[PDB]
Order: sequence, then C-alpha cells, then structure tokens
Amino acid sequence: ASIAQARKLVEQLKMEANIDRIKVSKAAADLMAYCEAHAKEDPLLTPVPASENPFR
Amino acid sequence: ELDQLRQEAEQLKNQIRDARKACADATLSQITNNIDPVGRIQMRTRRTLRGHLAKIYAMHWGTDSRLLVSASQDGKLIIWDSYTTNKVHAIPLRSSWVMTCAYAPSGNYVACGGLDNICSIYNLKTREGNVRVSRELAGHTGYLSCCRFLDDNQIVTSSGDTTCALWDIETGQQTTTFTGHTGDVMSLSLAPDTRLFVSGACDASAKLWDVREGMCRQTFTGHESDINAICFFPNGNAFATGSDDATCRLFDLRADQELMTYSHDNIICGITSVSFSKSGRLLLAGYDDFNCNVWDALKADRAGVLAGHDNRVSCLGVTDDGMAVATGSWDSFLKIWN
Amino acid sequence: SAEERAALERSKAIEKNLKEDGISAAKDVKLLLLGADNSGKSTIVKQMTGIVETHFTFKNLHFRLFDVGGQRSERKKWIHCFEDVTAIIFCVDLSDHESLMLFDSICNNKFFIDTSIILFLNKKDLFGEKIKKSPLTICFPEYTGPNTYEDAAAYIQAQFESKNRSPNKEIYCHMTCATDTNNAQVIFDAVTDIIIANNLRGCGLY
Amino acid sequence: DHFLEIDKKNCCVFRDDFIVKVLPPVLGLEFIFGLLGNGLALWIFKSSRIFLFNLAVADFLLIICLPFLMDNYVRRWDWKFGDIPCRLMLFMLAMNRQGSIIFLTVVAVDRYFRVVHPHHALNSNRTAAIISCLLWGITIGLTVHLLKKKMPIQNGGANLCSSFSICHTFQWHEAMFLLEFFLPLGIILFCSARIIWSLRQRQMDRHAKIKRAITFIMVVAIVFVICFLPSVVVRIRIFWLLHTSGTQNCEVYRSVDLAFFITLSFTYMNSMLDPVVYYFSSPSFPNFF
Amino acid sequence: DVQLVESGGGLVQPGGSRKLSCSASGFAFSSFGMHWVRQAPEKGLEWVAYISSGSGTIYYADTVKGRFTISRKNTLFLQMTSLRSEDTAMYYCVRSIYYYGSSPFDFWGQGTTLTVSGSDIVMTQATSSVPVTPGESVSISCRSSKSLLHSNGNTYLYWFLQRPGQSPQLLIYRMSNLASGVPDRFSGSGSGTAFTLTISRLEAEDVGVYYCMQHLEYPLTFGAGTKLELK
Ligand SMILES: COC(=O)/C=C/C(=O)O
Repeated sequence: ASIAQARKLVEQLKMEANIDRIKVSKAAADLMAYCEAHAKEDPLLTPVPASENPFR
Repeated sequence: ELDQLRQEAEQLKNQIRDARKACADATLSQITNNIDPVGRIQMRTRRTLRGHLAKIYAMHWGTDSRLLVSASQDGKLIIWDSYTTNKVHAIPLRSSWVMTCAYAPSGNYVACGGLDNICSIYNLKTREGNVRVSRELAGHTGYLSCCRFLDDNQIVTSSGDTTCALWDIETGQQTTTFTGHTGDVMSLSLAPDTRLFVSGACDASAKLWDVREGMCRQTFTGHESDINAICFFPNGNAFATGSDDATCRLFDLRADQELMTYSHDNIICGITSVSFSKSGRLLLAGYDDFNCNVWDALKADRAGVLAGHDNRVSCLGVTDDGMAVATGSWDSFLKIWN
Repeated sequence: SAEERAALERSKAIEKNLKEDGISAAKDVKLLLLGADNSGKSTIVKQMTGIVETHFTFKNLHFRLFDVGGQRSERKKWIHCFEDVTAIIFCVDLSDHESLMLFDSICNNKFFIDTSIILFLNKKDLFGEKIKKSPLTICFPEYTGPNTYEDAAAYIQAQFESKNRSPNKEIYCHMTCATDTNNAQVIFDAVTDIIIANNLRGCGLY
Repeated sequence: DHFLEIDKKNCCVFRDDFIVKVLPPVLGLEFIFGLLGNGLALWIFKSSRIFLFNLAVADFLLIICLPFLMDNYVRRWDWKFGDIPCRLMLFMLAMNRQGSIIFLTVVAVDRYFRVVHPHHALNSNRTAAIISCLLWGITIGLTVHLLKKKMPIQNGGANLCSSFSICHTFQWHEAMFLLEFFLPLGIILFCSARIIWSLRQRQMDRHAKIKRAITFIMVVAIVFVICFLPSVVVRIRIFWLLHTSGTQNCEVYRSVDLAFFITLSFTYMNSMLDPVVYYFSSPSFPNFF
Repeated sequence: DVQLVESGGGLVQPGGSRKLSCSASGFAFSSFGMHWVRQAPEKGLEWVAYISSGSGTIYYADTVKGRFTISRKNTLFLQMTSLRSEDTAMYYCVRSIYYYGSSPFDFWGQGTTLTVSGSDIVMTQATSSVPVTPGESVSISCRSSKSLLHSNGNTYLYWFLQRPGQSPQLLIYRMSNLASGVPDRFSGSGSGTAFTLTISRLEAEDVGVYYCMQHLEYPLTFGAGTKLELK
C-alpha cells in the first residue's frame, strides 16, 4: 500500500520541480527597491514626532 | 517497485538542489552592503494593557490598527482599545485552553481555538448587545495552532494533525483541505494578496499553498529545528520563518531558497513570534530568551533590543499602519510599543 | 470626556467581573493526569475528542483533573500549557516498559523540573495474581529475587524512582487496588504536602 | 556615685570608665558587619518577601542611627549636637527596634499561617503594603512620646542624651520595653512550636532539607531569645532593686548600669545578625551572590 | 427579537404621583444604559433622565431634577412626583450601549401617552417644514451654539427620524456613520458647527420629521424638528 503515497509524493515533487525560477540577484534588487521606496512611510525606523503620534 | 519510486524521488530532489544552486549567483548581504545602516533604533513602553490573569498566547491587531484581541489561560479573550487602554469586551471561552486568536478585517468576528480541537467564531455586532458564538467549527483531529480570516466568511486554520484546512463559517464544513505535511503545522500566515498562504510545520520546512487550487505550489527547507512563527514580507514576494534553533531565515518565493540567515553567537533560545514592519526594513522577532530583538531585514545585523518583559513573549503584532508593535508575554502583561 | 465616561464605567465593570472570576477560580487546584492506555486512569476518574476535564470536590477543595492522553500529536508542542500545574498524577498498569519510558520522558522535561509527580499503581490484585504464576523477570529481565508480591512491588517502586534526576521534586508513590475509595484522601494529602512545600519555598526557608 | 533630679523625680545616672573601654569595639564590629550585610540585601532586593524587605529597611535605619550612639559613647557621655538631634535620635532608635521586633513576629505569624493552615484565605500585595504602613504608623504613634521629652540636660561636665536611665518614675517607655519582649516572645514561641508539631506530624520530617528548615526556624527564635532576654531581666532587676530599696542609695548601681549598657549592646548585635534569616535560609541568595 | 414595552400612563390630577415601568425583553438589558425621552403633544422631543449600567451614574434634565427618579429582572422604573401642567407628554424608553464603535440610541420604545388636568448647549433648526417630492433630493441642516468637534475628533451629532404614528428610529450617529438597518440612501456631512443629512433617491416611506441630537454633555438637547412632507 506504500506505492500509493510514494506515487503521490513523487508526482508532487515533479509538479513542484517545473516551477519557473528567476535570478536571485534580480529578486534581491526588487526587494531592496520596495524597502527603499517605503522608508518614509514607516514610523518605526524613523521616530514619529509626538505631534502625530497617538500614543502620547 | 517502491525502490524505483524512491530513486526517482531522490533524483527529483537532486534536480531541485541543482536548480536552486544554479540560480544563486550572489548573496543578499553583498548587495545590501551599499545601503546606509538604520543604526540604533530605540522604542519605549508607551502602553501596558494590564488585566490578564494568566499566560498570554496571541494578540492580533484589528484592521483599523486600534483594536487588539488577546486570549489567556484564564478563559477570557478581552478585546482592548489600544489608544486609551480601555477594555471593550470580555469573551467568555467555553474551555480555558486557547492557543490562537484572529480578528476580522471588518471587525465583526473574532476567532479563537486551542487544544479543544474546535475553532470558534464569535460575533461582536449582535443585535442583542452581547457576544454570541456564530459557529463552532469541528473536524480537526489535533490542536488548532493558528487561524486567520481571508474575509468575513471563510477561515483557514492550521492544526496539529499535519493538515491545514480552509473552513466555511457560513456552513461549518471543510470546503478545501491542504495535506502533505509531515509534522505539526504550528504556524500560518495569509498573504496580503490573500490568494495564497504558507504554513511552517514542525518538520523544519515551510510549504507555500494555494487557496483556490489547494495544492502545494512550492516548498522550502534549510531550517534545523521546528518552526514556531512565520509571516510574509509586505511586498508579498518573500516571508520570514522563525525556527526553534535561535535563528530565523528570510525565504524568497521566486528564488526558492533562503536568502539571508539571522544568527548571532549570544542567542540560544528559539523564536516564538516573528513579524515584519510596514516597510519591511525591520524584523521584530520575539524570543524565548526573555527579550525581543529587532533586526535589520537587509544588513542582517541587530538594530536594538526591546527588553521590557518579565517572561517569554508568546506573540508579536505590528499594526497595519506601522504606528505601534505589541508583544504579549507570559507575565499576563500586554505592552504596546512605538 | 463627552461619553468616554460611560466607556470607562463599562471598562471598570468588566475589570471587576474579571477580578471576581479570578478570585473565585484561584481557590481551585489543578492536577494534570497522565499514563498509558487502559492504565487505570478511567477507574480512578470514576471513583471520584479533545482534552478531557474532570472536576471533583473534597474537603472544600475544587480539584481539577485533566486527562490529556487523548491528544494524538507531539507532546512537546503543547506541554507548556500545563506549566503552572500543582502536581502531576501518574497511573501505571501492573497487569502487564512503555509506561517507564513515558515517566522518564515526562520527569526530566524542562517545564516539569519543580513540580512533584504523584505515582499511582493500579491493578494491584491482578499483578499479585499474575506474579503467582509468571515471574517478574518476564516483564523486567534484570530482576533477580524471590517470586512474591512484597519484593516485586518494591522492586517496581525502586525502578520507577530511579528514573528521576532532579533533587527538588519528590514522588509520592501509593498503591491502589482499583476498588478502594481512599484514593481521594491520598490525593488531598499529597496536594496539601506539595502546597505547604511550595509555601515554604516562597518564604525562602526550604 | 552621684544623684540628679529630672522629670520631677529623683532620677539617678552615672558615667563610668569601662563604657568607653568596652562598648565601642563591639559597636564598630556590629556596625560594619550589619552594614556589609544589609547594603547588599537591599541592593539585591510577596507578603513574606515584603515583610523581610521592611525588616531590612528597619535594620538599615537602626544601623544608620547607631554611629551617633558611638559618637555619644566615645565622648564620655557628652552629647553636643543639641536638642533636636538627641530627640530625633532617640525617636529613631526606639522606632527602629519596635519595627524590627514587630516585623519579626509578623514574619513568624506568616510562617505559622503558611505551614499549618495552608488553605486559609490570608495565604494581595496592596493589603500587605497597607499592613506594613499601618504597623509603621502605630510604631511611630507609640514612640512619639520620646520626642516631646527634653534632652540633652546638663549635669556636671556632661550633657545626657539618655532614655535608659535608672530612674524612679514609672515611665510609659519602661512599660513599652517590657511589653516588646513579653508579648513577642510568646507569639514567637507559639508559632514555632505549632510549626514544628505540624511538620513533624505530617511524616515529612525524613527530608534533609526539611530538617535544615526546622533547624533554621528554631535558631531564629534561639538568637532572638539569647539576644533579648538579658536586657529585660536586667530591667526586672532594676525595678526590683529600686523597689526593695528605693533610691536612697546609688552606690551599688554602677555595676548594674554598666551591665545594663553592655547588655543593651546585645540588641544592636541582634540587629547586626540579620543575615542568618536571609542568606543561609534559602540557597537562592548564595546563587545570586 | 428585541422588543421594548412600557406602560403606566393615563389621566392624572395635578400634584399627584405615578410610576412608569419600562419592561425590556429580548436582549442583555443588564449591560445597557436606558435613557428616557418625552415628546410634547405638538412639539419636538425632550430629554428626561439617564441611568447607566449598574446604576453607576444618573442624570436629570433642568426642570426634572428632584421631581423624578429613575431606577432599574429586566425592568426599568421612573418615579414621578408633583406633576406640573406641562409634564403631560408621550414617554419613550430608549436603550443605548456605550463603547468604541457602538450605536447609542439605536432602538426606541413604543411610547405611552400621559395627560394632566442658560449655560446648556442648545441646537437650532433653521427650517421646520420643507416640501419634497419622491425621487428628488432633500437636505436638512441644523446648527449648534458650541462646536461639537471634541478632542478625540469624533463629532457627537445624531440624526433621528420618526414616521407618523411610529416611534423614532436612529438614522445617522456621530454625523458620519450609518446605523444598522438604514438604507444607503441616507448620508451625513458637516463639521464643527454646520451639519447636513443628504438624502439621494428619496423613497415614499422616508417621510416624517427629522431631529438632530448632540451628545457632548448632559443634558441632551433636540432640534426644533424638520418635517419633510410629500409634494
Ligand atoms: C546611651 O544609649 C542610649 O541612651 C540609647 C538607648 C536606646 O535607644 O537603645
């Protein structure tokens, strides 16, 4: 009965193996651009002024 | 016949390894080395939501970044008002064992569950003025570990029977079930797209599912021990998984391997909760070492220590607007930090 | 403060309700129950698909008893929920080494290093009947002694004691015949002993 | 030696030479040991825990007041600080002893409740804090009468800054000093006996750590008794002698006054011997050290 | 489901005393603060008193203090002493829960008629009757003497509607939100002092009189009552 789950596992592996992959450097650059593009909208890395901070 | 199938599986795994290695031209560290480090980041205990009388296990921020719901072993799920520390509701749990919490995007429903094998959906805007159970979802043979709402109608729950399922609160039946995991599925995080999610199991692997098709689209490996937390990057193309080996990695969906590893020699306790910031530059990860570290997500170095709890932190939550972060420790004290 | 006064009043009311609930529930004593399958947990539950909670009251103490043996998953990932338990009740079936391994695993866990484990031996009469025909070396090959109840039971006691390593915990072994009603009194006395030991610990004197 | 009048009462007091040759060495030793103990205790620092903290605070205040006593002793009975300093010094000492003794007996009562009657309701932090505040207030209220007294007074080549004078009138202080041993001794003995009986009758006496706990809970009462009995029995001797023979003669009283002061030093050294209750009692504090 | 019934009216001679009982059924009345609102036979609504959950606080109107008493088994009571000539009115029992995001004054009682034989905040309604036809758009505006924009930013302006022969029901609370059970046609606006409830695609069942409330501080004051008649 092991053949059933063996076939399931191997078909899952072969289905996953066909997923297209892009270059790692390009993905890292895109993530860097996204992180840099929202640096001014993050009130954690830049200390929010007490005028706009609701947790006074 | 089984030997041939095992050999084919081994060949497929070797092909996966070769494909993953072939795409790794460089590393994230030597690309981010050109960026100015954030430097020291200091934040103070703005609020302290006193009132709990037991260990706090979860805290999910509402979609309006004001309502926070927390459950404890006392059997109560109090929905706080973070701005003025007011307590709005006190949900009476049927059983004191609770291990998860959730908040509806519209704020109507609050989900809870635990060792009782049952995920309960509460209603906050009932006409009678009191909170009533809308549906007691059952069908899991193991403890529910983390539950999240895709919307007001459907919930996805990660249980302890190596199976994650997509429920239907309207009918109370498993619309779609995701299977394939080996160990306990102790974490879950729906993507901002909400068409896909991940579930970091106890087998030191996080699998990326698809909500609609219900198939394991991609898989990840590399961790040494159990995975206790997971959360997507705000861009939706990456996620960070916190293992129990005192290290948390940042996987990439497109790359299909870990990009940067977050380890340091003075850390020995395993992660308990890991969540990004709004812009994704920081990685506020809770620890079992009495502390709560925040790391630079790019330079992979510490930027500050949020040591303010007298016990291990069991949850971490960042508001949707990024204005505050909440850590719920086992000292019955929930604190809001900015 | 236009209508936030009413919100503060509601917050105060529910805070008082939570305080009253906590005070009421603080008088109960929780005892986690473990053991093998069909190891005598059910008979002692009767004497007094998820987690099963049993509560019985004796001498003005609300004893809460949890049989978590129905959790068909990894014990490591949820054992931290019962970290604040007063005592751990262990049940061993003498009618048949799995229980020994389970006791060894549960005794040295990081979350149970300071909680004393009460060990209850069930089916004493059945074991005494079986030992009259089958030597104790069948179950435990390392045994070497007379084939009688008195020394075989002591040997089992000694081997169960030998599995502990922490010197800050004690094992209150008692033997039950699966039909006596004195188990509740034994449990109450053991709980009182553990409670006063913890109280002496809190004063920095024990 | 001589005689003096005060408080409308033939009131007799001496100044001998052994005092300066006996008291200050043991005084300095007790002071240094007690400061070295209580400074670390306070730095490293529940109902029992807060009671022990309050006892440590009272000990620290007493040992801060003590070097003023050393200065008084070395000057051959000459207080030059003035009226207020002498009044506040007497007030503070008396308050510190009273607080130390009363918090010791409160700690013993807490142990008695936490050993023989574990399920009693008394077994919050706010209630303990308000109880400690009420005890401090009642101590201040009972010791306030010393502040109204006038001191120093000048006879001969000295000023006197004394409250423990061999003096005919029956001051309320004397009754307070008698009571602070009469009642706490009974409470301590009753609590200790009940704790020992309960722990022995529960069969739990086979543990070695239980035996160590028994030895410590006994030695605390032993040190209390051995450090407080001689002072009160000398008080009884003074009362009987003033009684069996009035104050007609003070010639014989010099030796008993010297004994009075050298045994009043036992209270200061009992204060200095606090670390037995704290450190050796539980292994946690050696681990912290 | 929820239903509020009250009784205890009738003809009363002057100088007498009566008891009005508000019976609540179908909801957790223990955690709600029941108000009390009267209506003159030919004028607008007026306030009486308010009792919170657990009777923590109780307030009365200017000409009601001392004469009346409000107390609350799921039953609310109002004690009456020395009824004046103008005390005759129709009395409404109003339920309201107060928390962040709640909907105060959401439901109103049936109402019982009764017959007999300067520093507070005041709000005025510029118009009283405005003819309107179905399918058009109608705008009703009321002004306040004191700005209602509180510190937290929430403006406490409520809009009430009663159809002829019916008890009033909540339409818009806090001048921006919409009460449950109210169609999307109604919409509020305004800020600070000026307010306006805009109605788009008017229906034939929306005719009646509109009353605007403030909740900045007791006593609560009502508008003069803008009546939107057909044609
Ligand atoms: C000379 O010594 C004193 O008078 C002090 C007495 C005391 O308060 O203990």
